[PDB]
Amino acid sequence: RGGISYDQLAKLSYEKTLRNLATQTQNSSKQDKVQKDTKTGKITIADDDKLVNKLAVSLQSESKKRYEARKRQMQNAKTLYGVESFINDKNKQFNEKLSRES
Amino acid sequence: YLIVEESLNNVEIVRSLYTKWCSLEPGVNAWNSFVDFEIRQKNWNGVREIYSKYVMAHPQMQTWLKWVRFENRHGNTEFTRSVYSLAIDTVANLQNLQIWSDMEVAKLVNSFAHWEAAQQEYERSSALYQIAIEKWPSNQLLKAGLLDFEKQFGDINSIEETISYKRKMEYETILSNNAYDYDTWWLYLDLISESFPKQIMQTFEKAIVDSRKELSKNVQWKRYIYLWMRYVELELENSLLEEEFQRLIDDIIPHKHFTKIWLMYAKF
Amino acid sequence: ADRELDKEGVERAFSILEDALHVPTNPEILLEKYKNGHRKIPAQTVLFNSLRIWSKYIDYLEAYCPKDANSSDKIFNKTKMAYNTVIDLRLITPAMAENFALFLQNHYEVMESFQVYEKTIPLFPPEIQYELWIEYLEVATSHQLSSLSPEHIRFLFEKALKNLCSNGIDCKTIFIAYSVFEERISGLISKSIEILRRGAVIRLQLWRMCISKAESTLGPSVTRELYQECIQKAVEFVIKFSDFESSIGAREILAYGAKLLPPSNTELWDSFEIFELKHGDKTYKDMLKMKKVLESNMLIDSASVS
Repeated sequence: RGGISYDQLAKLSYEKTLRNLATQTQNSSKQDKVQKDTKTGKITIADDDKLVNKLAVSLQSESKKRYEARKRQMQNAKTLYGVESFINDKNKQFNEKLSRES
Repeated sequence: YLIVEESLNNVEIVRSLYTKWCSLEPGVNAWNSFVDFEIRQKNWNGVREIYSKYVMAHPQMQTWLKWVRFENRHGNTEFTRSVYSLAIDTVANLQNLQIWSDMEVAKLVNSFAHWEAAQQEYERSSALYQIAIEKWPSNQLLKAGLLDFEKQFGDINSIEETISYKRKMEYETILSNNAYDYDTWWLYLDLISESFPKQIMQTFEKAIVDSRKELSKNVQWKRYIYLWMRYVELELENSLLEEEFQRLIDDIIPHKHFTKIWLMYAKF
Repeated sequence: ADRELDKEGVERAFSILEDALHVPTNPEILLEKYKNGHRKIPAQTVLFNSLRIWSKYIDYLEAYCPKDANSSDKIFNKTKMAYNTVIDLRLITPAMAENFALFLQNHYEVMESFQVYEKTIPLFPPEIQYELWIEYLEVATSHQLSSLSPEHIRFLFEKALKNLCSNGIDCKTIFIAYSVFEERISGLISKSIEILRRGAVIRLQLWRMCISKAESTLGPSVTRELYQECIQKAVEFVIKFSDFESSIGAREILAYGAKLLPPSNTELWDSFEIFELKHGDKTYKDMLKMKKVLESNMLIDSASVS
């Protein structure tokens, strides 16, 4: 049991997004360079604007999905426990935090 | 850095990134994701170059046996035994460095042999057990893992030859630990009288009758007596019968030269 | 297959079913690419994996082979390679692994059927190995063709018995099979320390009790050591067994009745024990009444504690 370290958590997050990129290519397949300017020193990479848009969309979708999966957790945990005496929400979140200690 | 360039299908930038990242020797999570990257890209010649470097960065059998799990997944027989030949030579070449344990080298010898058993060459499966036990006489795990290979793939006289040795070492280590367990002596002698007959066979019978006082003890000497007697015998018989006998010496003189040795042993 | 077996020969039934079972180069990659393939890769390529296909293929071979095969025949060489291919494909069920080892023992290939048990036990998890070790250790000791040395049979037990109790199974029979055979081939009572280990693993009361009967046949010096070790609901049963040993060979038994009653609640069975020890004599209903008096006083003390 126990917790998962950050180097093991990062690999599992990297393994998970590779399966999201695998099925994204499978759902697409189901439906149907390097230039180095010598004067400036800058390196320009030419890439597809669709794959850059799909990168920007999927990060926003994962940002909203974790935002909504946490918002429902806020609305559920506020309306679970009311037995022990509280005063405000920061007291409830602290007295619940004492319960996970024991 | 990787999963963004994965998302852009820039396969030459993640490859350049991984070459740098595996140059700084980071750990086994990076390499295992780098061999999983080339499987995606089907670069079979490139992923074979990684395991050439991956065993040099993490010298240990779970990196070598991962590389033979790669090759036996693809069934290329010419490439797999080349990796197997490189893995077992490097243990021999780098014996003095002491970086592979006795349990660790037993996984290489067994996975080499059980692959050669599936490749129908039992004479290469059998001979490597002899070179490994001689090359390493210290590790008992490679000797004991030799036996399970004979149990599965060997002919019956060869198993009985090797079985007789492991029973010899295990009977020897209990009797050195436990002092007077007379029922294990009566098998350990009969281990050597049955299958070990030789100078050792006589010698243990000395070493047993060394260990021999109980009612539980003395009949073991009776066994060694006849074991000697079946094949001196009077001379050892007088030495043991000295435990005490005035009636015995009077019984001895009347029926030693008169009647036999069997009569002489009857007094004892 | 089934329509062609009736209309045409079983050799025709093999040949249409041989085309199913080509193991091409690499089953590990094809199995995985099929499972990862989202319904695009056909199951025509990974048709070899199917157990149902192999069992009824084999059952045609094992029915077609003669009662005396003796390894000269083509078919016995054919069904053995088809059986060994199932083990190499690793898709072999434990009832099917028995059917192949049974198959070799009928056709006098007994010493190769010990290889069959040897290959498969590694592959299976315990709670299933216990049913293979019964059939493997029984062929080693009971079957008439198996000429295995008594240090080789003792290897087969104490490789199993140590391995199988390590993962943790009751192992009541294997202890007894290593206990029963020791007289038929060796013939000394080393049986006890071989069977003591059943009582003290790290049902068990039913292994400890039958053997402490057995050394009262041989010799009382190795009985009385067990009577001590037997006592160290289940604890109460062990105390009762110790009282029975005392009756076979009385003060130590009564004091044991105290030790057991003090081991644990209820103690009336222990009263039956001491009463049995008193009844066993062919002396004065004085020590007995004193005993019941001591037991009653102890019960009163327990009531005071409660």
